[PDB]
Amino acid sequence: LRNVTASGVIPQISLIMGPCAGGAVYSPALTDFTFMVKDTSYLFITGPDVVKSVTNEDVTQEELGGAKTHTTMSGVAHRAFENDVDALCNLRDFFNYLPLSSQDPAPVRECHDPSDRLVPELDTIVPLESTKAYNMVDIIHSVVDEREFFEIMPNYAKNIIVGFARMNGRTVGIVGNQPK
Amino acid sequence: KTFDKILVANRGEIACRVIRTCKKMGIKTVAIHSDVDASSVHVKMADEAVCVGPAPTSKSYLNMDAIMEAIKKTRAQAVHPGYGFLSENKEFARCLAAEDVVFIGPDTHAIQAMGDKIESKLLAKKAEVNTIPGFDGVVKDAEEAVRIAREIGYPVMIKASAGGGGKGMRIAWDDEETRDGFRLSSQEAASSFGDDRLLIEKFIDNPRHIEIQVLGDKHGNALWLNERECSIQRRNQKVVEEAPSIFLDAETRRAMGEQAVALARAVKYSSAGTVEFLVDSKKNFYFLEMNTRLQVEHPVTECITGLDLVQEMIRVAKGYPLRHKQADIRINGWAVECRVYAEDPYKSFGLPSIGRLSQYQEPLHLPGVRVDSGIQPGSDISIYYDPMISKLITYGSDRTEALKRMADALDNYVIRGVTHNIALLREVIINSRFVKGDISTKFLSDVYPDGFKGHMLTKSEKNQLLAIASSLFVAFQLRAQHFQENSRMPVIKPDIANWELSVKLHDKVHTVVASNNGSVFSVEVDGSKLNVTSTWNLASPLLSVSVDGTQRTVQCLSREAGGNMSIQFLGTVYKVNILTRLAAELNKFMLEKVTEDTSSVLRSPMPGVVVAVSVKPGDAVAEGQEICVIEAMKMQNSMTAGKTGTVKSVHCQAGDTVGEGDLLVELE
Repeated sequence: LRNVTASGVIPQISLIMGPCAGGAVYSPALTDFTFMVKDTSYLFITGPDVVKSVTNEDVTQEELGGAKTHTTMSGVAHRAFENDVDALCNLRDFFNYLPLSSQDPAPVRECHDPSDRLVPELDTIVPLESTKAYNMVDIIHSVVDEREFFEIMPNYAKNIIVGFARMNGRTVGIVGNQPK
Repeated sequence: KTFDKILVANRGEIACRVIRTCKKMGIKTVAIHSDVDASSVHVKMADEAVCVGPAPTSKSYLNMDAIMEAIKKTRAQAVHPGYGFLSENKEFARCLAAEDVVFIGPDTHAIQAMGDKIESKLLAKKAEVNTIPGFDGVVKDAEEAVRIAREIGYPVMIKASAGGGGKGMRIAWDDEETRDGFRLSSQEAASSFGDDRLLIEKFIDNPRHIEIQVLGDKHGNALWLNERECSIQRRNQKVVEEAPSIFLDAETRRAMGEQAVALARAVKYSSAGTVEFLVDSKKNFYFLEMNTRLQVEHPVTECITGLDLVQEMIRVAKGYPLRHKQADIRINGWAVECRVYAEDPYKSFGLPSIGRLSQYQEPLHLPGVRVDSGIQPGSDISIYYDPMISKLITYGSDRTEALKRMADALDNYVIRGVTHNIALLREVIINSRFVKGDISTKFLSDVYPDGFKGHMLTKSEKNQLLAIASSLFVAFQLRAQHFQENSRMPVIKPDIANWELSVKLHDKVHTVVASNNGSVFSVEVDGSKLNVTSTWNLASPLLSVSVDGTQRTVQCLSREAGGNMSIQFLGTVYKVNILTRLAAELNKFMLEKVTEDTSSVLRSPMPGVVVAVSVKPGDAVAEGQEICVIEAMKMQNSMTAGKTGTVKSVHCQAGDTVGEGDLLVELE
């Protein structure tokens, strides 16, 4: 009830850093972003013991609810980090993008990257041949402040790119196609 | 006065050089390009351009018939091919002259005259240069090997009458090992390729490669310019040259300059070219070869002679005499040039890389620096062309000023998107043997006998790098705390008195404590006090810092939340992992998991039909190299290699249909 009531009022970020089973698995489904830790975290409703008892299929813990599955195939986890220390270091930097409440404007932070500089690197990225693909990420990185881009779900639905960045100090969200 | 329109038959910085000179002269310049070079710099700088052909040079820059069509289509009057492609192609010059188009470069007589080694040696004998005699006969006896050497000279080489690769070769100086070397080769060589006939000739020790440039005149005149020292090289290609050598005094320069002219005036070389000499440790100069074409080492002599070689070549081709006399040619200072390639210097000294350029900034704000480049940001470098990025030229009044300015230009020279060779250039120019001048044509092979490793830091340099890396780390952490004022939720700046960091370099973990006092960070690195002062503009690719009065320029190439930071320091990229004291103490509890590098196994990322395979087993593969091309849903998808190696097997061929995950090619 609190997780639903808070939606659209304050952002809710969940990082899973271990096993998760039973009813606990639904709070990350109510929060705004879910992150995991590679090969350390799991997210499943029932364990492999129940699965084998119900249906005649064999599965292990990493296959049933591992971080790799949820970031690559089910589309549940937004990003997995290598270990506990790196996960919290990246979480602090992610935190700096978001407002404290929906009543606040997007955060604006000191920026040294001139807002009026040209980017000649863009003029020749897109090929003239219609059947030649190119990497959209080169455009995203060259536009955003100081070439810093926070990519969400890098390994799921690779044909569309979403993430956070800053332009002239202000947090923006970026969505684009990936012709590659 | 001069030509109205000149066509250039080349690409890149050499085409740019001609375009700039023509514009200075008021001459319209026509460029040619391939389909992939259509956006290159020289195409945009030229006044008119014609597309000749596709990406491979054999069909675009060596296609003389398509070029002839472009020459007449634009009503060009003269052609300047630069170097490389068709500069020595006689059939091109013949069919070009047949159409009364002025060719800028050698005529076909000079190209054929030096076509082979026999005519070149005969010219050196006639022009009277050197070409030291050997033994015009076969040595058969045990005493002939020494008796003949006694008549001609001292350092004597014994080699097979025909063959190579150590086919009984030995180096001898005195008579005892000359006799021994011959009889060993004459009795064992018969067991290799069935031939035991030995010849003797004369050799030199620690050679230096020295060039002298000559400007020919159609009226019979010819002048010689200051020499070039070209000893720093890899894979028989030069990388660093110096103009005002060091191995010559005023008399030697005149003596050798006159001989280089004697060669040019005896074949009537009414063009610009180069004569190559080898000098031994005793300052004895021997003829090596005569070159007919503007060299790639012509932008370093100009900085001390004050000439413009392209401007002069165009007037001579029009029919004007040389504008100078020999008494006016002098050394006005010193100039050194470094060639920058898109190559990995670690992989057997210069393995080509493939890629696109994302950041590029030439050091043109520094004094005495001239950058001659054919690229612009958003340029691609590919396997079809020699991976040249630029030639960096630095000059000064003395030898130390030109070298110091070169060191500065290299650290302020931003190349990102490809692998480059700046680390190698930055270390060689500061090598104690290079500064003193004890350089031979095999210099790099003795300095780096196990390959290039990178710049090695000393005690004071490690402390400066740790102080810079730690202060920059904190500078980012402080910038992160400066928010606009939120009237609803006031932000309170953490009152951090000291930053206690654990800084991991190669295999050591150092203790660094930093504090901020405005623009200066007071940093203690394992008990050593350093003060790092800067403006700390975190967006610029070039960060200028002052560490205890020492001026440094560094580049931050990457930064991660996990503490990883890549800093280029003195040309070499160092990987430093900066954790806070707390993170470092807890990080010891993390499992040291080991993963697998699966970059040699190339699988299909997408179902569809394979339409091209660029390889067969044994083919060399660079990182980023296209291997296979799969086309599904009206879209050509290139599959590239993630590893430098060779192909072991091609598992799917063109015409085969593959699914997701199927194995296409296997690399070593």
